[PDB]
Amino acid sequence: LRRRARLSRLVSFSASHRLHSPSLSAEENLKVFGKCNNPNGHGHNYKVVVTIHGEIDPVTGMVMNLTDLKEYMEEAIMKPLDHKNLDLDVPYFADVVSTTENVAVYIWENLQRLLPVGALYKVKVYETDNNIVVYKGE
Amino acid sequence: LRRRARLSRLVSFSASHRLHSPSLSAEENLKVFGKCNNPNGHGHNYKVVVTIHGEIDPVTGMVMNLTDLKEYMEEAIMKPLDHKNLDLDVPYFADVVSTTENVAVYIWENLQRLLPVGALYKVKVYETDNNIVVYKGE
Amino acid sequence: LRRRARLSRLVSFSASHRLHSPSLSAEENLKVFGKCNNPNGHGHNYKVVVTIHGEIDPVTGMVMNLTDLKEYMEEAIMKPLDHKNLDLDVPYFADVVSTTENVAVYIWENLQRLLPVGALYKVKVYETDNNIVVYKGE
Amino acid sequence: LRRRARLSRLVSFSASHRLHSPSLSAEENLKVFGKCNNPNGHGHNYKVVVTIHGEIDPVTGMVMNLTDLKEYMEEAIMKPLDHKNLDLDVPYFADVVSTTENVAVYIWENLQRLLPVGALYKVKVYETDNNIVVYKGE
Amino acid sequence: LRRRARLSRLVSFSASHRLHSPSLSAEENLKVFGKCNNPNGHGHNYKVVVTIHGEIDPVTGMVMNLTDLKEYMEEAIMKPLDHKNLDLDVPYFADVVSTTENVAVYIWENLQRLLPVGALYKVKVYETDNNIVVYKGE
Amino acid sequence: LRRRARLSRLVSFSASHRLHSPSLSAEENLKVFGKCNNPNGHGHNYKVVVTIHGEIDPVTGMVMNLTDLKEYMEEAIMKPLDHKNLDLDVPYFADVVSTTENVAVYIWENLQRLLPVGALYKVKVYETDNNIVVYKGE
Ligand SMILES: [Zn+2]
Ligand SMILES: [Zn+2]
Ligand SMILES: [Zn+2]
Ligand SMILES: [Zn+2]
Ligand SMILES: [Zn+2]
Ligand SMILES: [Zn+2]
Repeated sequence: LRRRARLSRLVSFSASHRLHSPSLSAEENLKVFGKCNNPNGHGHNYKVVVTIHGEIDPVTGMVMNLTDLKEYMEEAIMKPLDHKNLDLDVPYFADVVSTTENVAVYIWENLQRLLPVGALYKVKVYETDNNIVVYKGE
Repeated sequence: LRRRARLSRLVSFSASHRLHSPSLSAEENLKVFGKCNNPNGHGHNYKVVVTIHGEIDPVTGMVMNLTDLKEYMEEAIMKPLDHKNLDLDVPYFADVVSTTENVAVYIWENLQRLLPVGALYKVKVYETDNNIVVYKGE
Repeated sequence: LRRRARLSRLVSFSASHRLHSPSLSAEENLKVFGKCNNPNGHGHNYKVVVTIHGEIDPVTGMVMNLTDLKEYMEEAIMKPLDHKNLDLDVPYFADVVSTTENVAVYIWENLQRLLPVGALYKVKVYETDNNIVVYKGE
Repeated sequence: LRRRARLSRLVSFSASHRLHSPSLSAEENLKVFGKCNNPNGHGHNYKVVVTIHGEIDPVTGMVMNLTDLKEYMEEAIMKPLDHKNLDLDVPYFADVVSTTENVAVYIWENLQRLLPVGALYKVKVYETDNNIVVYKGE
Repeated sequence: LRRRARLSRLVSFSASHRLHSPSLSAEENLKVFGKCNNPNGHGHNYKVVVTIHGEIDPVTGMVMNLTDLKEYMEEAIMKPLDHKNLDLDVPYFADVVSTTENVAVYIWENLQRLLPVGALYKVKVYETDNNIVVYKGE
Repeated sequence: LRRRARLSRLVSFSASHRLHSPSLSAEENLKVFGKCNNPNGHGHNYKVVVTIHGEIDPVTGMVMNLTDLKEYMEEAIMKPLDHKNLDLDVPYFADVVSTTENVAVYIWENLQRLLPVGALYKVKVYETDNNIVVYKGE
């Protein structure tokens, strides 16, 4: 039997957003979201850690080739999200509140489509150094 | 079914302490604890990461409102622990050795009383950048 | 029943290496490993986090004594790995590709021999701030 | 703290149903469900194991008073399900195919409604001695 | 490495007991325990499944030699428990209510005493075919 | 998303074998295997529970079409194993001791070959009503 390990790669992207549910009154929104509801928005340098799991290849010594993982992350996170306004430049958030929880879910779905079956293990998103969301496909 | 995610918030506090079990001889104490047994104490800037888990709300997009989580952490960690001497200013450590393991347990119990049933998932305490304790209620 | 917690200690070491499987052609190697295949090698300041788990002792307040853990890590990581060339100075990598996955496995085995039965929980190795491998004995 | 254990109670109920999807043509239903699509139905003596988890109470030695668990199951399982025709007698299955999987889900939901938050651990349904479904709220 | 599997052995024993707490008045005991509080006791043919886990030995193909497992269970279960009156014949239950939960705990403890560190995985006790308790050392 | 559940199907097969290691002397084999080493063999009516896990399909209400699961098991279990002498009739056991543990492993492997990636969850093999092995791919 081959050994199994978890391989993680961290990436960063800068983006803008405003927390606001159109399904709530301007009064409720301001109450639920407060400062994050700033009409003109605000932004963050997000840090994303993507974890893959599998067998360590017996000849190559890798769970997955870093170049492949890099490329998957470029297409699934960097391309659609870097230097964008989440609520305005990405179709997905047209109906979904751009909380870090939903950013983590979005990234998970993107990667699921690109990655081999069962490779994805966890997506961790730091909206700030103190605000972190971990999504494991639950 | 709603999706479930883990929401973490990091906080910091400075405190003082001395590791010493009155249930041991001054000779044993010095042997078990060594430098941490310094009679006049020493101190640390502790970093605490508190993780909550639950469903991502369908309208709000949050596992829990950050303001509520912030407030819970203020009452359960900051208030009793920040700028205090653990063994002298907090009743709990009058009988318990103030190791990081017990600091993690203390914080867990405090939060359990304040948080909704089943929300708390993990308490991580960095006594130093190199010394970490994770308590999951086990 | 005693409470159980996870105790982690982080250590660092600098080492050199080159990724190259003798079981592949010079052409394949360069293709699989690319830059990491540099004939004269390259190097990293590796960060290793070792996690132990067990009961918090009722009198001492510790899952494990830090001095013992420190010493185990000195013998199992620092001694054989610090300021060494992985592929040339450590027997283990004479047949194994020195990927971070195999470095994590090596460290795990070393520690398993030194530690009490069932204490070891996880070995996390940062080859870089962005490249991390977690091995849990799977 | 207090030790935690799992308490299971087995219950059995008699019911009939017909596997049929209104989104599939008469021909697809036969092909997908075969004999289970028999127009007039068929039936089973379903066996259901409900597992609860919690701390063993220090004075009574119980995770849950069996009398309470029995009442819970009379309500969540026996009353709506026993000696009924699933597809016609229980509104839930009006728009849901009555597979063993959906019976398990239905039961899980009825139980979460009555039981203390966090108590329910698993629902196991034996449609026959050979076909079993386990639902754990995933 | 070597594959890991779980080995279970089922054993059965006959015993009597009475559910009664000396911390509850005669009236509370009746109310809490009902028929199980019958002054002269009642009994069960208890069925116990003991699960061990470990690596499949490469030469013998065994996780544990069944002969060793049988002896372990004769000692931990059959000798102290078979054909006994729980509350009167086993000192452990002198101060502990003999619920199925406590029988499982007792058995788990007796086994941890004899078995190799880390081997014991689960203890399942059927008091009746309908009342089951699973203890996993939590 | 879609709910996830586990589907199990039980199958039974008749077979004979002899526990014997060619790496052990005639005397060690008797000592290690006892009665199971009987030169002419012995046999069992093996019972096998195969557990699959996945999402409950939104239209059919199935985790897997039972017809597909039956065919899978006819192929992976019944055909190579039923009414056979394990050590002599199945090449796999030519060099592997036919313990229940190895039967479980063998079955797990045959199933992983046929089943969709990620579907197989557990293999449980009852050699007798008292000796059970569970393999989960570890
Ligand atoms: Zn924001
Ligand atoms: Zn200190
Ligand atoms: Zn490198
Ligand atoms: Zn049916
Ligand atoms: Zn009883
Ligand atoms: Zn046999």
